[PDB]
Amino acid sequence: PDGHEYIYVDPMQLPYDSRWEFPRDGLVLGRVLGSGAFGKVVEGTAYGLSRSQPVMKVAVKMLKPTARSSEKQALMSELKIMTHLGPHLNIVNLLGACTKSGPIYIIIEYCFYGDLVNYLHKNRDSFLGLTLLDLLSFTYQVARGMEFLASKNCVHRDLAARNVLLAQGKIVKICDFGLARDIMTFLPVKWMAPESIFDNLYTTLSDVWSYGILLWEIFSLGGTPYPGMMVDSTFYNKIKSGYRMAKPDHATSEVYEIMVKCWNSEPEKRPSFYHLSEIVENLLPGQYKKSYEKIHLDF
Ligand SMILES: CCN[C@@](C)(c1ccc(F)cc1)c1cnc(N2CCN(c3ncnn4cc(-c5cnn(C)c5)cc34)CC2)nc1
Repeated sequence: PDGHEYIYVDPMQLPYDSRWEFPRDGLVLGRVLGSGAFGKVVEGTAYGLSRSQPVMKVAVKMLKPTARSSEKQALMSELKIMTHLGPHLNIVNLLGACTKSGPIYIIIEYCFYGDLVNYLHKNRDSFLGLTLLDLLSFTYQVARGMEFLASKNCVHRDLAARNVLLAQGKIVKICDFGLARDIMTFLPVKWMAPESIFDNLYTTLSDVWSYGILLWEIFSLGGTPYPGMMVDSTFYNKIKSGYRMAKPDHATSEVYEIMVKCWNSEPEKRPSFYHLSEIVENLLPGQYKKSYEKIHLDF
């Protein structure tokens, strides 16, 4: 800090804009989309949330009655981050919330095709329909969305294929900001950088490590990272020594080269999400680049 005049703007301290508030009785709760020990996401129908769509399908993140304060305070914090983030094409964007007079409801875009893990398991036989160019489009859009998070000093801390969703028009959207921290329990260690596991250090650079693991998931068509390996003292010794995963079945040399850079042991030698977007842009048609900025512009 150059002087006392220059303050860090903490999103937790910022007031809640009531333009996000949506009446609880304009919301119909439908089938479960995801579930946990003390929380769940359900499908919903929102009446009067959008002028363009007076009756529009959405998804609703909510806690179970089993939840007990610790998860309740965090769900409120997850809402503060999403309100201060602003919108982006490749983020499941916040639509509204039910914060008054009862449990917290977070209302987000519904994504037609679901998570990338199950989406690729379905389309395995289609692969050799779903092409390799599709996987590169998924790879590129995640890099743009993480570039957006990093530009807002937002560390996702749980980037993976399960938290990447596919919406209408094959538009990739990153979801689940429950672990998201503004820079300065049970953990997804197989997606975590060594300095995260060992030194509790989470940066945008440790997201890049997780981006590498996500890349492996995509080009293994939904495979389990480090398959057959239990996470134990020997696993931590291999990760720390320098063990990496072998190239998956369908990735090219250029694509495996990206994972290798993402898994560099020195966090500062890993590439930026800006440079990662530039690299993947080469590996795609030029029609794609103009086709993306037109979608990004209209949004
Ligand atoms: C820490 C995380 N733990 C929790 C358990 C959590 C929850 C609430 C809490 F209060 C606390 C914790 C969690 C679990 N699961 C999600 N997911 C799932 C749902 N997913 C979707 N979002 C929007 N649309 N959408 C469409 C589909 C779909 C699927 N099949 N088909 C054809 C379509 C799936 C989605 C986004 C998020 N999130 C959170």
